[PDB]
Amino acid sequence: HHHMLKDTYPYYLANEAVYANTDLEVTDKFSGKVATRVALADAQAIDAAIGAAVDAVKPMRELPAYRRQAVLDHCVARFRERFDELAEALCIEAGKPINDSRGEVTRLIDTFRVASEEAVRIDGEVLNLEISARAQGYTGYTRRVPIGPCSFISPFNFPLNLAAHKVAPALAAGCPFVLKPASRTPVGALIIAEVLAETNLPKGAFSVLPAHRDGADLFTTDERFRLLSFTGSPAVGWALKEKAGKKKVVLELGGNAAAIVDADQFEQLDYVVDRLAFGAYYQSGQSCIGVQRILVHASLYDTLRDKLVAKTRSLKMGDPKDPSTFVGPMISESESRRLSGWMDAAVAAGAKIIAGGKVDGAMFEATLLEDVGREQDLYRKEAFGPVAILEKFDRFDDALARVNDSDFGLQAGVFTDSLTHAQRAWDELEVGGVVINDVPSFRVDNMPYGGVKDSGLGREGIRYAIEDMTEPRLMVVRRR
Amino acid sequence: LKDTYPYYLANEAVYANTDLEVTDKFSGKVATRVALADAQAIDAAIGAAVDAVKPMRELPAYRRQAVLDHCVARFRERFDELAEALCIEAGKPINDSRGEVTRLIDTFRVASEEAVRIDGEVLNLEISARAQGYTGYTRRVPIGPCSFISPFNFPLNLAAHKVAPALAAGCPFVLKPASRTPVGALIIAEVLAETNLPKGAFSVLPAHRDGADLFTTDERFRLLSFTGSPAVGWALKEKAGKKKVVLELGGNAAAIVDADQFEQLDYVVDRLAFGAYYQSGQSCIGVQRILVHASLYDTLRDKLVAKTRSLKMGDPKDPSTFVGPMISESESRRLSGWMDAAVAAGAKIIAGGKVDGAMFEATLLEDVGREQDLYRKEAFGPVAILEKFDRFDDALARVNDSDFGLQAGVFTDSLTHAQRAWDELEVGGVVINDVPSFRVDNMPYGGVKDSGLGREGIRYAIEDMTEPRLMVVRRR
Amino acid sequence: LKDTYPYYLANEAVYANTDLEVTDKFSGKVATRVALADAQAIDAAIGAAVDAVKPMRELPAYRRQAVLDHCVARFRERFDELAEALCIEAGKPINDSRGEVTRLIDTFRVASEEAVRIDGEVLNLEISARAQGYTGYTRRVPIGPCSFISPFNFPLNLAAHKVAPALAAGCPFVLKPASRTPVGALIIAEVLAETNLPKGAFSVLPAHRDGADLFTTDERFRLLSFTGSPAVGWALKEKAGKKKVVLELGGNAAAIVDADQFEQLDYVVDRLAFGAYYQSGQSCIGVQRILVHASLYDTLRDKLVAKTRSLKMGDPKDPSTFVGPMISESESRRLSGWMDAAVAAGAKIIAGGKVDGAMFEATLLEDVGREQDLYRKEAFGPVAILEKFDRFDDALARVNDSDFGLQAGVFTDSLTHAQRAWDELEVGGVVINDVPSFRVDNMPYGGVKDSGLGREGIRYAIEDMTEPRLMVVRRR
Amino acid sequence: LKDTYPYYLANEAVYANTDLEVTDKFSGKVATRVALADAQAIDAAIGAAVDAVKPMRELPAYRRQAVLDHCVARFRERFDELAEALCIEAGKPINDSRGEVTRLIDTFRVASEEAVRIDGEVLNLEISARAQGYTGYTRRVPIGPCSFISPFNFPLNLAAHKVAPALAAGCPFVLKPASRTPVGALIIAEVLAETNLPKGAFSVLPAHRDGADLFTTDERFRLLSFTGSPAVGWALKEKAGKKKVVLELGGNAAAIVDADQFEQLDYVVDRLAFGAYYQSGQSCIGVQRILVHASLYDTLRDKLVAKTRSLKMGDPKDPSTFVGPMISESESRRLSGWMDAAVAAGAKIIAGGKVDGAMFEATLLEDVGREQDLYRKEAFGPVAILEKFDRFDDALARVNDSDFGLQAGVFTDSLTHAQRAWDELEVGGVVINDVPSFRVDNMPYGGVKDSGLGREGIRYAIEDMTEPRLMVVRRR
Ligand SMILES: NC(=O)C1=CN([C@@H]2O[C@H](COP(=O)(O)OP(=O)(O)OC[C@H]3O[C@@H](n4cnc5c(N)ncnc54)[C@H](OP(=O)(O)O)[C@@H]3O)[C@@H](O)[C@H]2O)C=CC1
Ligand SMILES: NC(=O)C1=CN([C@@H]2O[C@H](COP(=O)(O)OP(=O)(O)OC[C@H]3O[C@@H](n4cnc5c(N)ncnc54)[C@H](OP(=O)(O)O)[C@@H]3O)[C@@H](O)[C@H]2O)C=CC1
Ligand SMILES: [Mg+2]
Repeated sequence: HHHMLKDTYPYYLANEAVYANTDLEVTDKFSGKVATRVALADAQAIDAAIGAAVDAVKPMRELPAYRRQAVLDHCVARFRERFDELAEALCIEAGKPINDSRGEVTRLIDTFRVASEEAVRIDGEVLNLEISARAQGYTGYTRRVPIGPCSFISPFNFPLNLAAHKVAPALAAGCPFVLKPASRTPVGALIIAEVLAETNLPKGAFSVLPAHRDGADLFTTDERFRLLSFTGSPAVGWALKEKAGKKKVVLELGGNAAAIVDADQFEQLDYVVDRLAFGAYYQSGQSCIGVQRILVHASLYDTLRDKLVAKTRSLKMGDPKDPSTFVGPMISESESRRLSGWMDAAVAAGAKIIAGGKVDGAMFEATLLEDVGREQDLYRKEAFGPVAILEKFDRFDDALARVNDSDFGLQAGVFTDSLTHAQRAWDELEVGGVVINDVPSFRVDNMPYGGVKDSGLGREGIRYAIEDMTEPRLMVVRRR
Repeated sequence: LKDTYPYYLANEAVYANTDLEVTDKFSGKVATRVALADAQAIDAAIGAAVDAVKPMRELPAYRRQAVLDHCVARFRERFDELAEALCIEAGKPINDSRGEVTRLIDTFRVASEEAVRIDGEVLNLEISARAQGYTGYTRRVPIGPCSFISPFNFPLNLAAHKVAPALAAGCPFVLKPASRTPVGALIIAEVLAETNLPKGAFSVLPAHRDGADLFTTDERFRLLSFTGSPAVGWALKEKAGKKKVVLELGGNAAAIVDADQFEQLDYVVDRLAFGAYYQSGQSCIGVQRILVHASLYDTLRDKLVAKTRSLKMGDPKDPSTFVGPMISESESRRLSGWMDAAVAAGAKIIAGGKVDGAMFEATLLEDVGREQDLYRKEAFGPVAILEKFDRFDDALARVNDSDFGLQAGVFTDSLTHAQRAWDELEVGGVVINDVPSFRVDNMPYGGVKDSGLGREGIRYAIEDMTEPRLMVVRRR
Repeated sequence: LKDTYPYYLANEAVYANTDLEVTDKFSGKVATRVALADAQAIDAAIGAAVDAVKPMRELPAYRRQAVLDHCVARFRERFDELAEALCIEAGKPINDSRGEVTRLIDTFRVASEEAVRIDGEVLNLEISARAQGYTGYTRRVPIGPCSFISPFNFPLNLAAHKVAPALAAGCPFVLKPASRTPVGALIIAEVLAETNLPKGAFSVLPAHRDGADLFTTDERFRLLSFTGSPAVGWALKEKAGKKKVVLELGGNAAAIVDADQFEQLDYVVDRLAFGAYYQSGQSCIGVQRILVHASLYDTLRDKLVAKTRSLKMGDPKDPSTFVGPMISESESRRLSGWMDAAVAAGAKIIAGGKVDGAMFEATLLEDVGREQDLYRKEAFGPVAILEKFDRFDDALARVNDSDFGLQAGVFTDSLTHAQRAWDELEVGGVVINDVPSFRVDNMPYGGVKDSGLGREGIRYAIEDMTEPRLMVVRRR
Repeated sequence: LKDTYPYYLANEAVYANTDLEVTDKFSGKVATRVALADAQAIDAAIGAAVDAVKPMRELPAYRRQAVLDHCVARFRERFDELAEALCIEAGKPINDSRGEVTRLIDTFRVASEEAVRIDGEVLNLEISARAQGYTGYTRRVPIGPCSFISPFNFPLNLAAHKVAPALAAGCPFVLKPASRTPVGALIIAEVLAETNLPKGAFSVLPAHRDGADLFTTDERFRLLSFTGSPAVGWALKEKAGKKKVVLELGGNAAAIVDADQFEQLDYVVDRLAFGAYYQSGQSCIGVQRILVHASLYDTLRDKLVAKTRSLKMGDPKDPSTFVGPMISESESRRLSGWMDAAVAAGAKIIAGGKVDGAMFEATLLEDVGREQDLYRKEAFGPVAILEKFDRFDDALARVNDSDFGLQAGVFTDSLTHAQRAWDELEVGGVVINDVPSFRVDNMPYGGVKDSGLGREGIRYAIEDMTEPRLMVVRRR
């Protein structure tokens, strides 16, 4: 350990640091103390950033692929150099257990490395257009042109890697961008910005501007932005789509992800239980694909329940700086009170707490319930905390229907060795991604990732983000 | 035309009323009457589309293909009927109407081919030790019920660019054609009704814009795909709610004639006259602005004035007619007013200029200021403007001097200039050695800036009408 | 059958002689006589193919498609003629002959679709400062004249897998069908002669192997694509010279029945009988070896013995015949000799076993030693061997215990076992939940080890029948 | 250079002997001595490769990438050592030796990128009712042990174009470098020996052609990939047996200068001189023939004569040297004999023309008859021929007037002419606005006609070093 968190941070306006004020206090989410103060961007700074992004469109578009790759490679190298600094910043400002903070910094590097690879292979097509006599002598050629200035909004819980899934493809694609990180967790994004400020990018290629939601209207409504890409809560995301105007909108939202445990899993129950506990309680359940609902075949239910109760009770809660901590604080006392209120309501309606259940401020222990009615808020809304619900099924198709019994559809997991059941799940689960033999909580950063129903609109993963951040431009050549 | 047409509700002909009168756009007389859908019928169609989602999703690729092949065969069989219906209800010259029916067949044939090759990917996910043992598999799943809205000017082929990919992708859909030209869509519906598609796979429902709110707002639709005016399309995007939105809109397309074109001027002029005046300029990629290098401007002008004056205006049923009626006297009046204002501000009519009701002759102007409505707004009529340039980059800048960006054309033999145009023209498509008005129905097609959001062409519409669904398999 | 057939030399029928007698493979009587091409005719065909290279290359994609579509339509109209000819000259049961004609049509249909989507790539080449300003563009150019050799058992469809992609790719070709079954190829040629292909686009020339050296050695062919026995194919590769060589050969295909299959044994047994005995085992992916988990062996054995005994042997013109004659008495003698040797070494015939001329009953043995010719060589007749395993990995190793590697089948519901089989089976294709005998005509298809070199299936044949041609453009 | 180098047998350095002397190609003195592999060592290497097939196949993609990344990092650290070794053993001017080390790194970097994206396809197989319920999944499986042979002139980068894709694809390989230039390959081997690759993943074995039969004939190799002279490559294809063969050979590359190039002549002349005389013309895409439009022939000739005469010849250790020694006096004598014959038949030397041992001046000739050896065979030395044309199609015909077809270059700004050249030049690659001598290491690269069979460039080499393995899954 060597402490590198600064007492103050600037924001980044058109690639350069501005120590405009110290008005945004960032707390340590475990101690509650102010850990650092960062510059808060007002609407004039946001407007200036957008104008600079417009001016950077042509210089960014003209940057050759290998230069964009070199920028991304510089980031990769510097993130590796500053690995412990990034991990500690994440631990402090998100209250994220240090082991898992280190894991997210590894993902940040992974995401930029995928972007570095994809930056030099944004290919096009030579299209046969001679499909009829009228088109004799015509040929098509395609390319992907950067869409223009992009507006990026990211959430508190994976602040490094979810910013990376917008920033890194934008650089690969050649788009200027303005990123607004979560005000509770801005420091990681500002370290990313400091690293980018070391590169030769054209001025206006990027701004990173902390701003509260109530001062952030221009990120959605300014017509100079050609894309809004938002990662955050469904309630916010769908509201911003309505206000976005002409720009393209990409939404990465939330859900109440389910895992199914099939009848053939007896011999690997310890593996299953370990992955269920990871998915339900990693980062205290503050994951957009955290396991919230667990559907277990009746033949295995009692044995799995005993094992999962024991595993859940074994998880260490406490200071996220402690490398033995698995369950750190929830992001605020108000979020803990929201979830504990839903838990109380489920219990009042007949549910039973079978592991955990103690809440002390933002310290919510890993908690497991059964007999939760499907009508309950704890069942149907996004828990976003260290609570999971255990339920029983007989017929695989009933398990699938109950996974789908939701407003949401981000990912689902199925522990099965049956080809028939895996195929049926792929056919029938209305989700962005179906995970076989692991929890829905799995993501690798090159894969297409996103939700359907109320959980999203579009996909991230570097290739898919590049597609959204570019416009195809066809050239038709006529030969006579 | 038949005396009356039904609408199609969940694959079924319903003779609900005869309330929508469709006029012959040349004679002005009522040519047919068709059933007008009310909100109850639209709601029932949407509910039926929801119930058809699973049966459509389960329809095998080769059966979706067979449905598309049946349409192709019947459109060939009914070619003259379709072309004459187009001629009547759109006032479209019969030669151009036949051209559109040929394209209707082309569009469905591309869809037939694409229906059986909606492939996915086996993705390497082992990019780090954490992901050892994981593999990805992808497929495209139908997005769900689709809402389709189409315009008056290509009533068969632009409906086809939504209907045919929806069938290939496995989506139920509800199509609202233009009230001025609904018969083509209703003949497409009649042919689809012959097939064994599951009930609720399709509805085709005439409705006026003021009775069509549910096509935009109903949350059971997962996609709205709109083809029509920019003013309407951007307004509907604001009201669509959660659904995906695809927009195919309009523009003021330009053609550049480079300094190396002197020996090809007769070809260039023929294509300019085609692009500016085909279907009386009622094309979303009609040539509206012509930028010509100063070195050959005067020769091109003489030839283009002569060509424009040679174009025959009159009854669209006459095969010799090139310029038929505009869609209404009010649209002709709108364009004539813009022309008058440009002349009042200093422009000069150098060919044509006579307007009589909806009969607007092929017209060419010079000295149109770039601030004029005739320059900047979508003319959608048989008027083109001619202007001069010296430097190629100035021509490119002036093409881009617009709210719009659908397609642009560049007549050049210079690799350097073609490459520069591809780099710099902010449009969906750049056409080299033909006008921007060229489209072949498999190509990616659409606009940027105020001209659109997304692409049509069968492959690209299938992408919008499906959701990727990843399956990650972990081996331990 | 007509009394005589011509051969086709540079698109035209030539009734050169009646020197090749084609027998009815069930009655033994001469059914027709066809013209036999000598080396002078083969040489002339090659020269004509060279002269047709440029006109074939300049044929637009939609014209190549139209040629293929004409074949599809005419094969449909001549369906019964084609099936009856195949039934007579191959002794193929009429139901399976009709099934092959359907495949012939489907193979040409896939080629028709692919003919208009032979796309290329726009490649980013700016991977370093040295390559700043360079871009790559690719296309596929026809490779040139192609030499095609096809076998007796699927004479229509295996010719189609060379002819149809050649037409889609723009290659002139010269096809030598099997002398035992040349008529189907000559009907295909007659249909092609109705199209307006440039003269020299195709020749179809019956010739015996000992008069066929030019098909391998002539340097004017740029590709030899051979479907036939491994002994011949590997020997032709050695003699081919500079040309590209594609080989589609044979094997001793295996099916594994996993421990989880008890509830679907009737399905498994039905597919095993189909794969082992369809066309009397005269299939390059016929089931020859059946490995069954010990826990299910006795139940499957009883069901498979009963199923095998139920198969009707006899006249292939009878639609109830499943087991028709083998292609000749000499081939029946070959297989009967291997069967006798296996029994002498301890094997047991548990169903069938009677041989009378070319009429070889559907036959099942157990206790066949892995050293036996019946185990290790290509049976190509209505014999299958049944063996037992305990460990899934042992089953996989025993599938691989072979010179060959075309396809293998695994009946399993285990993801773990399906994945392991995909990892470990050294074959071109692994079929899960069906026999190795399955093929659909768009899929990549071929062998590794001694079973082949390269892949057919339309897309993959087009790749072999074309050369990529890169255009690098430098901007500075 | 070190005093001695070992060879690498199954990943390990073996100082077996010092029997292969490597000379400094400028001084002629022995610069180092390396271990020469005999048949026993080659056979041991092949057996070890066979044993490494399964461990190499099971290496996860990210581990193969890490191996490649280790190579990139160490090549950067050892950049000067690699460049000096190449300068000495090939006589390659130090500036250009440094350039080839940069290419070595670039080639491994492309391979590192491609190693983690060897994706497959999820194929729709439901193209007919018979195939209802079937789906296809593909993967690329390493082909097995690969035999690699590389030439003297780009010994680092051409070894890299085999070694790096083999590692990305998961194939064990045995590489035989050119005996005249083995040190660079042995440094690559030393770096690979630092990685944790399974034993038998690689061997690098110097051996003379007369002791190298097993590299072509041993049946345990599944692929021979040969880069070298056409006379050798086509001969090895005849002897290869069943294995797949890939050939990267030579040619007599041409550059066309079109009529529109007057304002660019200094750029054109600089690139022509570079392409003709880089590494003293010892390049498989060196410019040998220069076709110039009559309208600017005299001006180009004057400029190219002056540029050619300005090139500095001498010690390749001097950074100012561009024309170093040819690889041997025997090769110099070969080319000077062809030059003498051309002059005796009427050609004129207009620049250079003098030869002193292996020091052959940059030399330009006119009036070389198309029949001459200097015109038609591969010069592989610092000689270029200048000729005149009036019609672009005639220039294209004359480029094609050759046994060869690797790459051609065309300096033109005409879209029409660039398209015609892409249509008509029978070469692997057409370069627009640069010489045929351009290559970037990700692009598809290779020859047609006598110049090659197949393509290198990382993606394309991976395709040849893998077999597709289809998994068909049936759902009922
Ligand atoms: N990008 C493309 O592919 C093309 C685009 N176009 C564009 O189409 C326009 C010309 O067509 P036009 O028919 O006049 O266009 P409109 O925008 O006037 O109408 C198009 C369609 O939208 C419907 N519509 C209009 N307002 C609403 C509303 N509030 N809610 C629901 N539906 C509504 C119309 O209904 P109704 O008329 O029945 O009331 C009609 O079906 C031009 O701008 C042209 O560029 C044309 C061809 C090609
Ligand atoms: N991979 C695949 O797609 C398939 C492969 N096969 C394989 O085909 C074989 C059965 O067919 P079959 O006809 O008996 O095979 P053969 O190898 O006996 O004959 C195949 C073709 O090759 C010709 N031929 C044989 N020797 C030569 C030669 N020296 N030069 C030129 N041509 C020659 C034959 O001519 P002719 O007979 O006229 O003398 C015939 O046209 C089996 O091994 C089977 O596995 C079958 C079907 C599918
Ligand atoms: Mg600290």
